[PDB]
Amino acid sequence: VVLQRRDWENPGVTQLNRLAAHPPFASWRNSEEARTDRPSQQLRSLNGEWRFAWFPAPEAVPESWLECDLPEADTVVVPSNWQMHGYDAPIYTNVTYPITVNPPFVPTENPTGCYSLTFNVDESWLQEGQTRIIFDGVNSAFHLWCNGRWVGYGQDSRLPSEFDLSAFLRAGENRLAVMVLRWSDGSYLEDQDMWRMSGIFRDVSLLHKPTTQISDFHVATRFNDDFSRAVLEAEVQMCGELRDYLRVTVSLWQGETQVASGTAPFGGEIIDERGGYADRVTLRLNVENPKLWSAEIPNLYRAVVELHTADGTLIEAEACDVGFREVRIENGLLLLNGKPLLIRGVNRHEHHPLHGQVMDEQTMVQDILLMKQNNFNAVRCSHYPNHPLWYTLCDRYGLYVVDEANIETHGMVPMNRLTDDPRWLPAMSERVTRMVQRDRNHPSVIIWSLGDESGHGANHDALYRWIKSVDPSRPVQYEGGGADTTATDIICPMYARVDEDQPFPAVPKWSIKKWLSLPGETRPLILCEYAHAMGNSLGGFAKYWQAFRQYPRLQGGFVWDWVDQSLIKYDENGNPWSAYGGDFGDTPNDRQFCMNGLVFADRTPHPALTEAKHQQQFFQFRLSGQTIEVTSEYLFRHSDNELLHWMVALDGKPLASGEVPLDVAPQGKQLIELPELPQPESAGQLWLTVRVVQPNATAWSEAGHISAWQQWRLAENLSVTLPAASHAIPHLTTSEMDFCIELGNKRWQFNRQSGFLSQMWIGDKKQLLTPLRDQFTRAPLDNDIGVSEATRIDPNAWVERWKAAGHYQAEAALLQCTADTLADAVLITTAHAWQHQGKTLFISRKTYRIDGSGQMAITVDVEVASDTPHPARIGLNCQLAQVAERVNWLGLGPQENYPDRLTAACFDRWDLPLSDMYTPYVFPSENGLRCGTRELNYGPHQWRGDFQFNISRYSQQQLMETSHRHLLHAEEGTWLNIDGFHMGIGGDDSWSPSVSAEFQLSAGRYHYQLVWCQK
Amino acid sequence: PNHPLWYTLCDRYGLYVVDEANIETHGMVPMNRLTDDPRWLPAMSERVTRMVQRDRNHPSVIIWSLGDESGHGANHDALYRWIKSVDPSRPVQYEGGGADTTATDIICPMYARVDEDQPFPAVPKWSIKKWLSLPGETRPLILCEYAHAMGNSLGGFAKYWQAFRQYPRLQGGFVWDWVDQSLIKYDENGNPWSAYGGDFGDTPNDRQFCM
Amino acid sequence: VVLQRRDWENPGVTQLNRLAAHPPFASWRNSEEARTDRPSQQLRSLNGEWRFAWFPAPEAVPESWLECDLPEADTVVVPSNWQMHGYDAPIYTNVTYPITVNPPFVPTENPTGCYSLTFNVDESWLQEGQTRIIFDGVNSAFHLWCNGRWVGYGQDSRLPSEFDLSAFLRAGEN
Ligand SMILES: CC(C)S[C@@H]1O[C@H](CO)[C@H](O)[C@H](O)[C@H]1O
Ligand SMILES: CC(C)S[C@@H]1O[C@H](CO)[C@H](O)[C@H](O)[C@H]1O
Ligand SMILES: [Mg+2]
Ligand SMILES: [Mg+2]
Ligand SMILES: [Mg+2]
Ligand code: NA
Ligand code: NA
Ligand code: NA
Ligand code: NA
Ligand code: NA
Repeated sequence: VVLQRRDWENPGVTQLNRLAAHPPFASWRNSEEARTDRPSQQLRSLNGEWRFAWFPAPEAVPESWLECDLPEADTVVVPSNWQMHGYDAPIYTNVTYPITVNPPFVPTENPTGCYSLTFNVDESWLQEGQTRIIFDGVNSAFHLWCNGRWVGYGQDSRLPSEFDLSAFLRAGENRLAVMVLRWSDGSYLEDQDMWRMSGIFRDVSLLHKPTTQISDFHVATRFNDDFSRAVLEAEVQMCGELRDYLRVTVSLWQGETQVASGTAPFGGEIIDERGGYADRVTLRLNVENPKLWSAEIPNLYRAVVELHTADGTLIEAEACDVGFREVRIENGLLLLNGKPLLIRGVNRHEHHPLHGQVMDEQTMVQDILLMKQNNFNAVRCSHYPNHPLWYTLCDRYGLYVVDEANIETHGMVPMNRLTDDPRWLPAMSERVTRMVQRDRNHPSVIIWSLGDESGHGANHDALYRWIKSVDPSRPVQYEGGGADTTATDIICPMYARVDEDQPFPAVPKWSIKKWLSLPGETRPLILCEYAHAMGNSLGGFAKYWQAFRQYPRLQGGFVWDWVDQSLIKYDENGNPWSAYGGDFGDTPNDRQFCMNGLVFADRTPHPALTEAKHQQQFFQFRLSGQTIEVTSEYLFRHSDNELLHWMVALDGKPLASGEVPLDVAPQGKQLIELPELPQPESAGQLWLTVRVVQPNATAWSEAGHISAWQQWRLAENLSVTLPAASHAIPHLTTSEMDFCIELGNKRWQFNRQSGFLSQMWIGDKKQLLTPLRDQFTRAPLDNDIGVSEATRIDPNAWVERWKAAGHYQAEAALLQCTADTLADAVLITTAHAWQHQGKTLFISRKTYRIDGSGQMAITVDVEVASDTPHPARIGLNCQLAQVAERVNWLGLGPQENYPDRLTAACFDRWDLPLSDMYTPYVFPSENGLRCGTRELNYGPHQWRGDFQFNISRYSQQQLMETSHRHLLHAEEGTWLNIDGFHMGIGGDDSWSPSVSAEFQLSAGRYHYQLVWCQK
Repeated sequence: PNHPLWYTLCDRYGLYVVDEANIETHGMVPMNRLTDDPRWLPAMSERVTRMVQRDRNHPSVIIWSLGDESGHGANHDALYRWIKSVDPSRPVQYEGGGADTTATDIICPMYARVDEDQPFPAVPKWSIKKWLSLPGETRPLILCEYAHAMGNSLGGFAKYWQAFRQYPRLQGGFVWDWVDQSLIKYDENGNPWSAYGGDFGDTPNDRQFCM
Repeated sequence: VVLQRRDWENPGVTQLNRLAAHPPFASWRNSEEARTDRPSQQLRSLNGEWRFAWFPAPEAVPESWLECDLPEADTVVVPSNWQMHGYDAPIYTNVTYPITVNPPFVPTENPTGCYSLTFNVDESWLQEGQTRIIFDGVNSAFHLWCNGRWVGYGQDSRLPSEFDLSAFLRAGEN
């Protein structure tokens, strides 16, 4: 009947013989074990070495497999995705379905994974009670056999599927056979923007329950107006024979102290004309002055639910962590424990570069520590229920969670084709209902989400109301169909900009500030997705946070996203490298769009992470005279693990410093008076830097952790002293092809045909490998490119506008190149025009003044045609002959920063190895810029002025021609790009131009000056 | 849902119709055991949605009903909202779980009395006059069933109509019911007679309660 | 598959291969006929004399019935309730379920009505278009075969169940 019914092509069949969903069970038979959350003898892991065989279609699986192991099969670790073992290719596609859109049908060629296990079952498990098997995650559908006999079927890749094996098992040795289909009717609701994989990728376990058992339990906490009193309400359901002697005790523990306890027989209150639930009981416990749960202080109690006889014989105990907190929306504000939240959120997919979509405790803990260390307090489970341990860790470490149903139909046309179709309501309903049934007792879950990018259909409205009816304790959100539909309590747009409207027909993305005040609108706004962190991105991040802080009903958002979905591949030499879409032969694919993270797949931070940390700081600062004002944005805690370090420096030279403990009440202010600082010995700018340091280690951070910082300019003393007049005069030598200038052991050469400095000598060693030339382009960022491809041009993308205008191929044409000998200097004057097919794009006019001190002063004046697309940069570049170890600069750093992403950077004296001056984005682009730089040092060279720079072994050309970082080769010498001006990087999204007007180079005329010397 | 011709005739002759989904779980303990169970939501959804899909163009249909005597469960709320979303042109009513739940636009009790309260726990049947003015209550009241016309009955019928006429928000009701459910049997002489519960050897049965 | 799956004891299966519900259709090929609500040549009644046999359970139904009329069957009027023809007793109960309350299961003794019809289909219906069968009311669940081949399954006694027969029908007798 199995191959004949084809249940994986029927949205009316999502399971067969599957047990009801429920909160995490362990069936403890000792109450103390339940309290302490120790392992349970009744819950066994079936994880480890299994048997696996791959087949092209279910029709190709031999019947012998049901009863006997296939000799050709391999021994593989489970949980796993079989693409990660190389059995077939993972596919990266974004919107377009990885299969033909023909609901409910999938392809006849349907990769089929045949898993099997031979394992022991102890006799005690079969004499009495119930033995069930739990598959936490199977992608995407499966049939189950036990000892050759058919058990059942399950769909939904992201929630547990449980089956009763009581009648199927024998004492001693048993064999499970699992046939896992890659594609099913379930796949139509699983079109998330991620790698498409398959297999048994979450834990497998056996659970023993007594016949008379706790089958469900719900925990609720309600409060008085000031949260000084709480009632814990626990509804408990049983299965088995009802008996007068049966009791439930719910006890609440704070550590080893029992705080409250309730005991009752079964039999609920009257519900309707037919009575009540005889198989249910509700316990109500009073808690005075409850310690409240939040992301700031994740206070937890332990609830123990004991099923027992009147006389005190335990039948079984279940348990959970309890966080006392109230989530509600009032007067248009999302409140936690009566206070308005500011969501410092991030979207997080379950991704490992080696193990695919299999999650482990270590990786989960790594992510949480990094999140909190970078001032995140919230996470969205994009876009499916997570591995059950995730919620446990969010409960205990303290993160707000949006729990999201595994429903995404992005690739449908229109997007709501299935979600507005009542035929798909049953499949949809199970993805929502079984999520709520599983996760409703986790305090970390504060908001339910109906899924992602599935338009808005009537099925959403029905399921929205279902959740509101079953769980009034949490708001329900959903972005589909324009982010403010009748199926959402929160306006939750994706990539809506701060000030700029994007008025798409039917689904406009209004300016978030404007959206709040639309006629009739009263809801809070929290972006489900914003600041698309794809490659060199997060430009304009500060603009969001300024708006979040100014507007009460702008309550933050979730960054897209946490971790690059790159996968490890190996080259001919067995060296690992990071791969994206298309690198596995997968086609169609969406290339590097799988990498949008604040961190690399191995959890190394992108530069953007520090900008997020700084903007999401919990302390705000103002300076007035000698007074620093510190304001706390904590809602609940006092600053009892914080001290303020202050430092004053003159152009990087430390002048004074000190510490002051912070004592700020939540949302309070502290004034700190700086001591009178002695005036500087010399000329320059004084800078004040403050840092908030955490003296003590926490559960989530080490001692000395810096949580916040800020900088101000103090007094500036402008240099008025003239440099000592030298007695030497540079000597000009002229040929037909060159102007040469000599001073001591120094020599400069200007090519009279090109009009550029072609060479410089110190002693008689060449300093340049490539002449010093103007540069108006950059190796395009992911944001510059957008969705543009060679086969499908998007003429609107910045890269295509520059290409079509001829920016990348425009050649310098010399207009003027003269030399004059002065009193104590040689003056070279040049003029160039960059042209494309008769059109002059840019004009550059320069003077180079070389004096008797050996300093070369370069003055640059650029004109940009008003009708050419604004250029990516206005600067100079050259390839230096020198390769030096260190890069030393006075400017913004230490990390990579761009004009619209530099708030996190501090002005100071920085010194890094050359390799740190390059950011290894997996898709190579312009990278490693540092802005606001007044002095740059590299080997013998020093440049002074007010510029942006990057410096590395890779030319802009190589960066733009190479599609993977592992294929980059260090070039001879060092490429230096020194810009007077550089365009913003953008990132509000990565599929339309997102660089704000104020960060585009539109001024028409530009001026900058540089001094080049040897030190 | 009725035979399709019924709606054609109500359209043409002129009767207001309440179209009711084929869902009644009266015998469950408690009455909402299935309708509050998410696993029965798919079966229930089809009985509601396929009714609306079939009958939504009939002018005679003025109100949708979610079924009858199935308590009040979360499945009712889900389906209430589905209809409200798909067809804003008709109010949705449903009596289960106390006749004034979040799954009904109309207070629609059965056998609520005019002046006399019947304060059953959980699901009281208030005096219809008193029900209207309960704190916070603003909805119209139309009994889905009243005046149980079993045998020699309809005593006090005039008391309903006096109240309907006096109170604007008391907008009437549906008598229970139109036609005796008796079946013809034949005796030894071949003579026809009217039969009720039990007369076909059917047991357990509810005797003359079908009339 | 039919007896093995027991679709009538699974609330997750309420139909198989059933077409989407819709308002009353007649597929007129003339606008004036549609306007006047006059009969449509494309909508045919199958009401009348059918073949019928009663069984105490679906397990008691012989395989031969799928492809050949059972000689012991009677000719009865359809639409009908088979209790009104005297094949078993009608049951009057108010609140208490007529069956043991044990969801999703029903009694193993489950009265089964086997209906059949031999009919002709107009030639032009086989060459082009779509031919569907509509059952306006079947109490309480049913499987459908056409010319020995299984078509689908349906529940809900009070709404139409419709099935595409286009791939099942033949020239002449069906
Ligand atoms: C490219 C847009 C049309 S869709 C856009 O794609 C992004 C790519 O990372 C993300 O998946 C977003 O969730 C989605 O809105
Ligand atoms: C007998 C009551 C407890 S239930 C009562 O039974 C009546 C009998 O005609 C009707 O069926 C009503 O709808 C029902 O409420
Ligand atoms: Mg299916
Ligand atoms: Mg998507
Ligand atoms: Mg069924
Ligand atoms: Na705000
Ligand atoms: Na992506
Ligand atoms: Na590149
Ligand atoms: Na009235
Ligand atoms: Na009756």
